[PDB]
Parts: sequence; structure tokens; C-alpha cells
Amino acid sequence: RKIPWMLLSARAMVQLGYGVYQQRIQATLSSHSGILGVELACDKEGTKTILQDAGIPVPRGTTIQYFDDLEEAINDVGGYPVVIKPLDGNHGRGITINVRHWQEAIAAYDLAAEESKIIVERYYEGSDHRVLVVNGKLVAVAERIPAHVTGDGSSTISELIEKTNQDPNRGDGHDNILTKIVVNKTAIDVMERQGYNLDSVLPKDEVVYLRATANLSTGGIAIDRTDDIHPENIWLMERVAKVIGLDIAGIDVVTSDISKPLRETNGVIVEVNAAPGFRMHVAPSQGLPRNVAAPVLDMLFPPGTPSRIPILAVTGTNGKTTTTRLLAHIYRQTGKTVGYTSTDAIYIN
Amino acid sequence: MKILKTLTLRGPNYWSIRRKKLIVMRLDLEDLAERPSNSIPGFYEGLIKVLPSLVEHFCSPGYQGGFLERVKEGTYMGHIVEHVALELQELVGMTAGFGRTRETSTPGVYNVVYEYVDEQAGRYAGRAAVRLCRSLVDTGDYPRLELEKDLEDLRDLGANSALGPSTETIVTEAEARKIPWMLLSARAMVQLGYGVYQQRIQATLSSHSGILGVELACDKEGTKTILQDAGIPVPRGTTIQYFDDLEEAINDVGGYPVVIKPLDGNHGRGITINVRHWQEAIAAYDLAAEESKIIVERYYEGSDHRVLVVNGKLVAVAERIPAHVTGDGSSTISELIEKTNQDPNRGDGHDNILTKIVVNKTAIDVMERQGYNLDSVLPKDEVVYLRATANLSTGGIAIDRTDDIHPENIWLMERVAKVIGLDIAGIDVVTSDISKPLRETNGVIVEVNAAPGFRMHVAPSQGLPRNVAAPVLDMLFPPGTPSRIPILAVTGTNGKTTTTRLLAHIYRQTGKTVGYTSTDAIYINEYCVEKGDNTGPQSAGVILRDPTVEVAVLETARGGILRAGLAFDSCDVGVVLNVAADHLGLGDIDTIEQMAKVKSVIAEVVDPSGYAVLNADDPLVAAMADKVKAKVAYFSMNPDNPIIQAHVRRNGIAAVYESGYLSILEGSWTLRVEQAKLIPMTMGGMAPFMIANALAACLAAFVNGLDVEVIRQGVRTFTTSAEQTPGRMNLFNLGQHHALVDYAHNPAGYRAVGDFVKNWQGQRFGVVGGPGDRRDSDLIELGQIAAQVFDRIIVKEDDDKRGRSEGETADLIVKGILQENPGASYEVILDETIALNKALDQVEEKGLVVVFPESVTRAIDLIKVRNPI
Amino acid sequence: EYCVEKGDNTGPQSAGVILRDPTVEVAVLETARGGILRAGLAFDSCDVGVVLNVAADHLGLGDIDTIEQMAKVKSVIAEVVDPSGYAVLNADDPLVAAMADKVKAKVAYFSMNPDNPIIQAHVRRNGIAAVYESGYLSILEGSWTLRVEQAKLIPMTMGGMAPFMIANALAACLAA
Amino acid sequence: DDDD
Amino acid sequence: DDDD
Amino acid sequence: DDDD
Ligand SMILES: Nc1ncnc2c1ncn2[C@@H]1O[C@H](COP(=O)(O)OP(=O)(O)OP(=O)(O)O)[C@@H](O)[C@H]1O
Ligand SMILES: Nc1ncnc2c1ncn2[C@@H]1O[C@H](COP(=O)(O)OP(=O)(O)OP(=O)(O)O)[C@@H](O)[C@H]1O
Ligand SMILES: Nc1ncnc2c1ncn2[C@@H]1O[C@H](COP(=O)(O)OP(=O)(O)OP(=O)(O)O)[C@@H](O)[C@H]1O
Ligand SMILES: Nc1ncnc2c1ncn2[C@@H]1O[C@H](COP(=O)(O)OP(=O)(O)OP(=O)(O)O)[C@@H](O)[C@H]1O
Ligand SMILES: [Mg+2]
Ligand SMILES: [Mg+2]
Ligand SMILES: [Mg+2]
Ligand SMILES: [Mg+2]
Ligand SMILES: [Mg+2]
Ligand SMILES: [Mg+2]
Ligand SMILES: [Mg+2]
Ligand SMILES: [Zn+2]
Repeated sequence: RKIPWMLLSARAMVQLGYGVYQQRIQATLSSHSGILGVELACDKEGTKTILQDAGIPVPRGTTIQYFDDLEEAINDVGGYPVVIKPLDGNHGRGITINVRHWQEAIAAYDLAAEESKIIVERYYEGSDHRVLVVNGKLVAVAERIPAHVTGDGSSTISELIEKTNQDPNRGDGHDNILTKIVVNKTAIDVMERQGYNLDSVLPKDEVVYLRATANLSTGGIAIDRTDDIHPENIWLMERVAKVIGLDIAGIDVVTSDISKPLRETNGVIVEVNAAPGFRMHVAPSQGLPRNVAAPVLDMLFPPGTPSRIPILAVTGTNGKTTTTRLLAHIYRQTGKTVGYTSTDAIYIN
Repeated sequence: MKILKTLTLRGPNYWSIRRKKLIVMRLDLEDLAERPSNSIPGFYEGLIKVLPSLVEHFCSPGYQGGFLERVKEGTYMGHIVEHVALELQELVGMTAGFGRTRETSTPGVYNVVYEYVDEQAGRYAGRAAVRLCRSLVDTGDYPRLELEKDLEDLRDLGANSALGPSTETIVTEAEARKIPWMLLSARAMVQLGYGVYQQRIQATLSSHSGILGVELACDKEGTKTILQDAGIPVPRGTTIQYFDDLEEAINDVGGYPVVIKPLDGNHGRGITINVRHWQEAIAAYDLAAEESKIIVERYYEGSDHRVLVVNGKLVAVAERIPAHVTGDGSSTISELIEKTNQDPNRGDGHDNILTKIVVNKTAIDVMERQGYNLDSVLPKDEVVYLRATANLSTGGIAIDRTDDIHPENIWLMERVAKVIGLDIAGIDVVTSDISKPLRETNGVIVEVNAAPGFRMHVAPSQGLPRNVAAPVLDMLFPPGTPSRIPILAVTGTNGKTTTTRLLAHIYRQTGKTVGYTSTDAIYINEYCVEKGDNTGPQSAGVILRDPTVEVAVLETARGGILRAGLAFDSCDVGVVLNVAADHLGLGDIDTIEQMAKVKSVIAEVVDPSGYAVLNADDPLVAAMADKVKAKVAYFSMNPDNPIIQAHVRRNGIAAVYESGYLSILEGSWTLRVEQAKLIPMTMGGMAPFMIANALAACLAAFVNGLDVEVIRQGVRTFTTSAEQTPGRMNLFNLGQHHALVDYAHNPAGYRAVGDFVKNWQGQRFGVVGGPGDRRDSDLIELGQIAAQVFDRIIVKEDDDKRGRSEGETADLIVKGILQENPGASYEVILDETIALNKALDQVEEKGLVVVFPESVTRAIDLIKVRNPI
Repeated sequence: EYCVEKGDNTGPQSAGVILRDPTVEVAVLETARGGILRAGLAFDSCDVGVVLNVAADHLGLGDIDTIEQMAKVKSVIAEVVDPSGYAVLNADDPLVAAMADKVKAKVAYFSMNPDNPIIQAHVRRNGIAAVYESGYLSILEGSWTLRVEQAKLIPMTMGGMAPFMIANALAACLAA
Repeated sequence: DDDD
Repeated sequence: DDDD
Repeated sequence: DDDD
């Protein structure tokens, strides 16, 4: 689009445009991102309160200050299919997704208990969808699925992992579309809960997950679903971004069918994210790539506006300084701020 | 004395339009109702000695000796606890003076109404007033310690809810400019304005403060780098990762007069300002070393100045000086501190201009460096500092220097704020003379601060106070722009929901986002937000806080007004449709004249630039015109109504039904909108009550500026079909027979439906419904109505609920219907589901049957058994 | 700064030259009793009406014999100010301050004495006033004080030694 | 609305 | 941490 | 802490 850019000396920032038309970015945050919106979005309890007061569907759940009160908390939620999270963040760690028994709840507690002080949310069924909203308007939707293998013939899990980890689209990271599946103690733990281990042969079309959550960096996949989203769901997502106060936002939605209204599929909005990444939308494993940046530059530099200021460059063997001062004096008579440089000094007005 | 019920009102209400903050207590004088003060030995002296301050209260006589005189006279206790609740709040500094009493229910139960400042403190004072008064009508006194502990609880309750001073400053100016404000449920935020024009603040940060600017400003090394690359003067200096490298660092700076700071922040702590020797540098290091990892900056001479910039423009400048004493005669330092710490302008904090000077080990340490201690006598005019840095909270001073700043220095400060990227910013400058350019005095810019405080500028110790908030509100709400969205409030006994949906439909034809609330749900542009009875102030707040809404249309019920007041303070259009005797006896409203005072609240909150829309065919509603401060418009079903004629002759606006048309009379001109027969909500022109609602909606849209063509489009396409408005005129065509499902409650709805039936262009008129057992003794009246309309009247009132006994309700209907007209085949059948509404072929071809079911959900499921078209 | 006509140009015939002029954006008109008594005002309503003082000059002319009558002639300006506008009154003048009860418009006051009871009662109700205080010409708006300038630095005032020039400067600043 |  |  |  012919917009000039520069790196700045501090905090890894980038400047776009010249003079009075300049904008700044830092990764996925910009000069239009407010602090109150960004801080509210990082407060999980604050975010939930604000959204449910607006009539937006969110998970049912409570808080415990690390007391052994789970046996009671489960009663407010309505039963054992619950989710236990650390009471603060430390990346995507310390989370148990589907507790069904008391003993499981205890184990989940001890792990959640490692972080600073929701613990028992109701568990909802469905897939994990990421929705990207840029200026109060929807840009992209992607469905995310965790690393897995399936009953692709009567083979064992260890054989299936080696079979699919040879795919030419997998390797390293940001080098290719997908990464490698790695078996570690956490893959074993996820499989044990499903009744499987590495030497087991899967039934035709059985799916076994090797990870608790979806992420392209851990070997999962992302499917473009941008054109399959229902008009009412589009309206709701845009309203969520405006209620929180974010310009660029990622919204985490759990639903069984993105093509039906969330009230009919009993879906919920799980989280709002300031400064979301773009990889799953610009490099999906299935579907068509989307130009995510174009809507960002359109809000920073709206159509019809300049990104540059006039530049008058003067050269030659003799007479440059005199010509430069006169020309700056003439532009100054129009009432504008004129900056100039010469061999004597740098001046502004 | 027992408290039966407590209500907290927050907005214009029944008791007062202006007194928005009220507590209504329902008090049961189990005792005392029969003992009017003089029948309670000792209840005069005990009251005045416990609360000697109950003197200034005038009560009803109008002068300073007014109350108390009334205690000597036979005044009942319910009027006394009211003057105690107000006084207990006054004793702790919360000012409240309004209050009233009324007797209700059975004798002895009173409504005690009083003003509050803080909500929890208000309720507390009420309960405390009852305990104090009860002990004094039992014994002759009240323990002093039981009064002091209650006053202590009120002081804490009113402290915990306080806004900080920077928010108080913005809020006060916002009120002066008529900008509405609300507290939000999260992170101590405040919302300013409504709908699409809302802004948010948190102390000194706002909706326009960017994150990159705020984070850069908190990074001292990042800030310094960015500014020196722009040609802005900053201190010379370096960094050490807590190695004993000071002996070398001092060489890059250029000599020993250096400053050693902790390498990170922990408030204003761990800083040595003027190091001159190596041993001092070592001590400074060990202290700086306590925090996380500039250490050796050059030290510059001058005073500490604070500059406030708000939108790339300078607002205020103040000079700050640390706590000190001087050689004010040949006295010692300890004597001088006691002399000046007695100044009437010093004490506590945010209570007065200055605070107290405190001698502590840190004052001693600062004095030792100057060669002094507490017993030393100062030379004339010598100044000794007791603190290393300036701060009003530690006993320093602030001097306004706003008009003394040089034009070049003004330019530089504004450039600094823009380079960093802050809207509201404080800049810390060290200079010997703010009236000369910084390059000539060799001054520097030391720091930039996001979210600066305002105390030193709004309450300086020397010079003139500045209105700092005004420049903040000007950037958030630029001159010429609105802070509010249009509000159309609809009330009256019957017809509110229908009028509300039509009016919202008309505004929607302009392409705007329209939000509305009704008794069925909360909607925005045809999407449902919440379901259920959503009238009342809690729902109104959902629409007003919504960032996408451009127009708000709100139906307003008496339940919400009587329980908690109105949610919006003022509106553009207030529509009052009718006053009728429904809901009497509830909420302490027993008469029709009282019900009219509840409905008039809407008319009285319309902004003077707006309109009240009144029904000229209703004697209680038309009369409200003399209370209204706003313009008045009228509607009627009779063009010859004398009110309408007198009004248009003075160039007013009215809407009338004439010649088959709905039209607007504006001065001498008549504007026809449409024909009644062509507007689908009106049943072919045969339902007068639907015409009246259409007139009210058209007039409200017109007086608020919509064009006539827009109004025509809206009425022509509006529907009230089955499954959109269940129970509200659902007419079904079922073979050579029609039947109507509706849901009348008070008798006016039985009459309104009966008029539709009278106009039915067919054969027999039958009725297959009636009232439940929740009604007052109006069964005969309802029976009399049916007898005047229908020729097939079958009595059904022995239903599934049977709230009272069995079939007596049906027998009372029979007495009524046979009194008025014993000629309509008056069968009593009682089975309303498989008989009354099933044998419909008893009705002649194309006759009409009207259903007034207990439940419309069943009635519309049952009517369908005949296969409707 | 260009002269259109010379001579005594007060009165409704001159006001009409300015109001009919296609280039004028702001009109400032001095209004005399001669013009009002002879033919009425030229404009019907205005945004700001300033009344500086009432004194016993021109008595016996135009059938106005008393000071109470002269006050009724001057009050015509205050009474034609549009309700959305302002009347600017002299709080140090007993006949002028009294006009405030006829005015349908908002009222602002000016004085040479900051302690004038009228000014104090008025700012306590969040009104606007201009006063001379501490060597400064300043505006009192509610609880805030706005200083405009020092009397000694304003050339029309003879070094601060001409009180009548200060009073005129206050009236012009408040109207603006 | 005037006072007690 | 809010009135700097 | 910047590509959420
Ligand atoms: N109540 C719930 N019911 C069903 N699934 C849930 C529920 N809550 C969270 N999840 C799922 O579990 C995962 C947990 O995401 P979470 O909200 O806790 O953010 P996080 O784990 O702290 O950080 P990260 O996104 O990087 O993993 C998501 O993939 C989400 O789909
Ligand atoms: N065409 C010319 N225009 C102006 N000055 C000229 C010209 N030719 C020769 N001169 C002479 O040489 C001097 C050049 O000064 P000037 O500053 O204007 O040129 P300059 O390009 O800025 O030199 P520098 O490279 O040091 O900046 C003048 O003072 C003048 O005496
Ligand atoms: N190089 C310097 N030369 C002279 N004085 C300085 C220098 N640097 C800082 N000061 C002064 O010392 C004080 C230290 O302020 P500082 O920049 O370190 O913010 P802070 O102490 O961390 O937080 P706070 O403002 O709340 O005290 C200021 O009052 C400033 O006037
Ligand atoms: N003036 C009127 N306008 C409309 N309906 C009326 C009127 N008078 C009586 N009725 C009858 O009573 C019913 C009132 O329904 P409606 O919902 O419109 O009033 P409402 O005020 O919303 O009642 P609610 O307090 O339950 O909300 C109508 O279906 C109709 O049969
Ligand atoms: Mg997430
Ligand atoms: Mg050269
Ligand atoms: Mg040169
Ligand atoms: Mg009373
Ligand atoms: Mg500082
Ligand atoms: Mg009702
Ligand atoms: Mg209703
Ligand atoms: Zn009283």
C-alpha cells in the first residue's frame, strides 16, 4: 500500500507513516488499543461479570481461595462434569477439562493449587472456535482441534503416530504449516484417561487425543469456518468486542455447531483476548488463507487519508542553505508547522 | 417498633422528583401507636439529653423552635424516628434533611421516608434510630457508649464508599455540564454518557489513553532513549547491574555531584540526591541495591516543577518545595517545627490544604547532612529541609506558576507529551527559572508520568486554584457533540406494550439501532437479549449502557417506579396513555387520585426542550399539563374535543382521528398520515383502542422530528400476529367461524374487546372466558359487561387453579350477567378446555367467539383443533 | 476598519445598514435613547444586551422627566434579549441591578467591588460575574476564578488610574 | 421538595 | 498505584 | 507474552 515504515529504538515498536500521520504498532497491539479494554480483558472474573450483565452467555461457575471446598462448589455448578483451572494464569497449564469423579477433583485441585489465588465451572460440550474481530467487525473464524491419531486401519497408537508424523507438511515451527507430534508423559496421561496406551490397536475410525488443548504449535490443526457462521452469531461477537472495549480481539467460543445460534446449541463464550495472534487465520491447515492485515491497516489509515507529509528536497553545489530557508519561510505563511534541516541547525516553526 | 420492609430509591419517584436518594421504611408501631409522647413518662428529657443536637429541625411549624415543641405535644413515635435517622447521619458529616411520614395499612403502620448520602450508611441510621427511640420509651436514657459506637460505624460506612479525589473532580464538572454518570461493576470504573456516546474513566486514565504510551512512560530507560533521539534535554547518566562499579560510572557522568537511584521503583524510596564523596556513594549504593535491577546521573541544580498537559496542550504549572523550617527569629529547629505545625491550614490529609510535619529518623538523617539537629538555633533566614523530596502529603508546599512560563518552554512540553504518546501527562522538570528557556538555565526533563494526580493544581498552597477537569471533559465530549441518546418513555394503565413495539418499529425504518424494553423481553434491532418481564430500572440500564444503541424506547410500569425510582433522570418524550383503577391497594396506592401521581412522574421528568404527550379524552391525564415544564402535545378520538381546539388555536400540535384518517393538526394545517382501515394493527378500523395507540405513537415520532413518510411506512408494515404478540388480539379464521384470543385483566380490557365484538361484521357474538380468583369484587361488573355485548354467554369460572373454593366465582358472574340482560343463552359449563371452547359450532356461520382464558398458551393451542387458516 | 459612513450613526437607520450587509458575521451596535424614543429598535431580539448605567442626563426631553422614567427607556434592551442569551448588568448601579426582575434571559453581573452582596449571592447559585480584584480584571464562574489581565497593562486604562475605564473593560470582557 |  |  |  506504499506506507513507509521504521523501527524505533524502544520496546520493539514500529512506526508507520510520517509526521502528523504516524501510527505505531507492537506485534498485535496498536496506537488505537486502549488500556482499560486491555486490562479488563486480562481479568477473567472482571470480564465474566461485565458480559453476563449485558446478557451474553458465559459458563456457570465459582471461586475458592485454595480451601478444600470443592466438594461444596460442585453443588452450585450442578454436578460433577466440571472444569478446574488454576486460579490465575501461567500459560495453558494446570487445567483439568472434564472431571467426573471426586478423586479426579482432588487430583485436579492439587495441580491447580500450584498457582496464585474459576475453579469449578460447568463443563460444556462442543468444539473450540476462534473468532477474530478488528474494528467492531468480524474478520475470520477458525476451528481448532488438538493433536490426535485415528483408527486408520488396524494399527497401534505408536505405529499411527509414526505414520502421520512423516507428513511433508509437518516440522519445526513457522517453517511449515504443521509441527510434529511428540510423545511425552503428558501424552501418556491424556491417553490413559481415554482407556488407551501406545501398544493398543484402535477400532476403525476411533479418535485418540494426545493433548488436552488445541494449538498449532503442539501438533494440532486449524480449519477455516469463516463463511459458515450464522448472522445472529456474527452480531453477538461484534457486541462482545464493543462491551469489553477492544479494537483487535480474539474470542474463544465453545459450540457444537457454529452455523446455528448459540442459544440453540447451548454454547458459551469462554474467553476474550487482547493482542491475539494471526497464524491460524493466515496459514490454516484446511481451507483458504485470509488477509488479516488489510482490515488493520484500514482502521489505522482510513481510505482517502494520507500516510505521508510533503517533502521538499534541495540539493546542488552552491546555494542550498539560502534556498532552504526561503522556501520554509514561504510555507510558514500558510499557518502550518514546518520543519527543516540545514547546515546551521534543525528547526521547527 | 418493628421494621417490616425497606426500599432504596435511586432516581425520580413518587415522593420527590428532585430527591433522588431516599430510603422508605415500613414501620410497625406495635406499641406507641396508642401512646403519643405524653403517655410515655420521661420521653422528652431522655430524647434531648441523648441527642442534644435535635434542635435546628423545623418539622412542620416553620421556625427553629419547630421540632421538640411537637414532642411536648402529642406526636407519635413514627414521626420521631424520622428526625433521629436524619440526625445520626448529620452527626458524622453526611448531610441529609428531607423526610416525611404517612400512615398506611391498618392503624399503626407508617411509611417513614428519609434522605441519604451513602446507601449503607442510610439504612444503618434508620435501624439505629429505631433502637435509640425504643430504649427511651422503655427506660429514660440511652448509654453513651451505645451512641458512640454507632456513630463510629456510620463514619466507616461513609468512608469505604468514597470516590478518590481525582474522580470526584471529574464527576463534579460532569454534573455541572449535565453529563450523566454511573459506576460500573468492575475495576472501579465510571461511565459517562449514554449508548453510543459513552466514555469511561478510572481515576486519571481514560478511554483515550493508549497502552503503548502508558507502558513507555513507565520504562525509565525507554523514555530517556526516545526523548534524547528527538533532541529533548534529559540528564546525563548510566546503568550498573549491581556490581560495585560506581567508582568508574562517576567518570562517565563527569564528577561526584551525582544521583543514585534504585534501579527500579518502589515508591519514592532508596534515592540519594547529591553525592559528593566516595563514602557517600557507597552508602547510597547499599540502599539503592535493595530493589530489582539510572544509578549515577549527573546532579542538576534548580527547583522541582510539575507541568500538566491534557490534549497536546498545556493546562497548569506548579512549583514544589519539600517540608522545611526557617530562621524565623533566633529559635531552635525543634521550636520552629512546633511553631509552624500549629498553622490552621495544616492537618490530616485531603481535609485541609497542608499536612503536618513529622519528625522521624528520616528527618534527622536529612538534617544531619545539612549540619543541623533539633537543638540548633538557626541564623536569620536560614532554611533547613526536613525531607529529601517534595510532596504535599509529607508536609511540603505547592505554588502556582502557570502564568510565568516562557513560550518556548510551553512548546517543548507539548512536544514531549506527543513524542511519548500520552493524552493526560505530568512532566517533571528541574530548573532554576521557569520564565527563561531551559537551554539558558541548563535545565532538564527528569520524568514523564501517565495518570498524574490533580491536588497540587486544584488546591495549591499559594496562588489561584485551576479547573483541571474542564479540559478533560472537553476532549472526551468535544463542544457541539451530544453525551446522550434520545429516550422515549411510555406509561399508563393499559396499552403500553403495544405502543412501545409500534414506536420502536417506526424508528427502526430510519436505519438506526433501536433498543427497547417491554414486559415480554429486551430487544436490540430484532434480536432478543433477555426474556421475561423486563420492565423496571434494571432493564433500562442494560439498554443505556449498551455501546451500540442510538435510540431507547422504554415501557415504564408502576411497580418499578414505586420500588426503586426511574433509571434515567430525564427524557425527550414522555407519553401518558391513560389512568384507570387497576392495581389499587398495592404499594400503598389506594385511590385513583394517588395512581395519577404515580403516572405523572413521567410527564414531570421531561426535559424543558422536549414534549409530553397527553390523552385529551382522559380527565386525569389532561390535568397533568399544569405540572409539566415541557411542551405539551395532545391526542384524541374526537376532533371536537374543546382542549384540542383551544390548543391548536395557540399554534400547538395534536393528533386526531377524523374522516377515517389518522391525522396531525399543526397550527392551521392538517397532515393526513393514513387510513385506519389500511393499518393492520387496527382490526379493519373496528378496534378503537388500537386506533388510540397508533395515534400516540405517531404523535411521539412526529414531535421528536421524524418525517411523515417514515411514519406511514412504519404503520403500514407493523404486525401483531399470533406468535408475535400472544394474547393480544389474536384473531383466528376457522371454517365459517372466527375466534379471538386476548388477555384482559382489569375491566377496561373487557370493554375494549367488547367494542371490537360489537363491530364484528358477521353473525352471533359469543364469549368463552372470564376472570380468575385474583380479582377484587368486580365480578358483577365483568358480568354486566358481557351481558351488554354477547348473545352466547357461557360461564366458566371453576377452573384448574381454584384460588378460592370452587365454583363461587362462576355463580357471581351469573348473578351479574342475568341482572343486566337475561337473554344470552346463559349456560354455565365450567370446563373451559374441552367443552366451552370446543363446541363452537353452536355459533352461526361467520359469528365471533371471544376467549378470555386463564392462559393464552393453552387457548391458542386449543383454538387450532379446528384447523385455522 | 473601513469607514462606510461618517457622523452620528446611532439609531435604527444605521443598524439596518449593518444588518442588510451580505458580508457581516458579527454586529455590535451602540444604542441611544434618541433612536428608541423616536422610532423603536431595528432588530427585535438580540444575543447580548449590555446596560452600563442610568444617570440624569437628557431629562426633560422626549417627555422623559424623571430618573425612574429614564430607567424604563434603558430597560428596553434588557427585555429584548432572547431567552437563550444574556443580559449584562452593573451590580453597582441600583436602577440597573433592579432590571434583573424583568429579564427573561440569563443574567450576568459586573462590579468594581468583589464584596458586593449581589455578586456573592449570584456566584453561590453558579452564576457568572466579572470583578476588579487584586489589580486584576477577572471572571468568577461558579467557584473558579479566571484572571484575564492586570489593569496596569491594559492601555485604555490610564496606568490603572481611571476607574471608569476599568468598568468599561469589565463589561466588554464579560459580554465576550 | 421542602424539608422535614 | 494510580495517582502518580 | 504478546501473541495471545
Ligand atoms: N467450561 C468449559 N467447558 C468446556 N471447555 C472449556 C471450558 N472452559 C475452558 N474450556 C476449554 O479448555 C481450554 C482452556 O482455555 P483457558 O480459558 O483456561 O485459557 P488458558 O488455558 O489459561 O490459556 P491458553 O489459551 O493459552 O491455553 C480451551 O481450549 C477451552 O476450549
Ligand atoms: N548560486 C549561488 N547561490 C547562493 N550563493 C552562491 C551561489 N554561488 C556561489 N555562492 C556563494 O557561496 C556562498 C554559499 O553559501 P550557501 O550556504 O548558501 O551554500 P551551501 O550549499 O549551504 O554551502 P554548504 O555545503 O557549506 O552548506 C554564498 O554566501 C555566496 O557568497
Ligand atoms: N539528575 C537529577 N538532578 C537533580 N535532581 C534530580 C535528578 N533526578 C531526580 N531528581 C529529583 O529527585 C526526585 C526523584 O524523583 P524520581 O525520578 O526518582 O521518581 P521517584 O522518586 O522514583 O517516584 P516519586 O516521584 O513518587 O518520588 C525528584 O523530586 C526530582 O526533582
Ligand atoms: N387503551 C388500550 N390500548 C390497548 N389495549 C387495551 C386498552 N385498553 C384496554 N386494553 C386491553 O387490555 C390488553 C392490554 O395489553 P397491553 O400489553 O397492551 O397493556 P400492558 O400495559 O402492556 O399490560 P402490562 O402491565 O401487563 O404490561 C389488550 O390486549 C386489550 O385487550
Ligand atoms: Mg484461550
Ligand atoms: Mg558543500
Ligand atoms: Mg548548507
Ligand atoms: Mg412532614
Ligand atoms: Mg517524580
Ligand atoms: Mg399492569
Ligand atoms: Mg407491558
Ligand atoms: Zn417533622
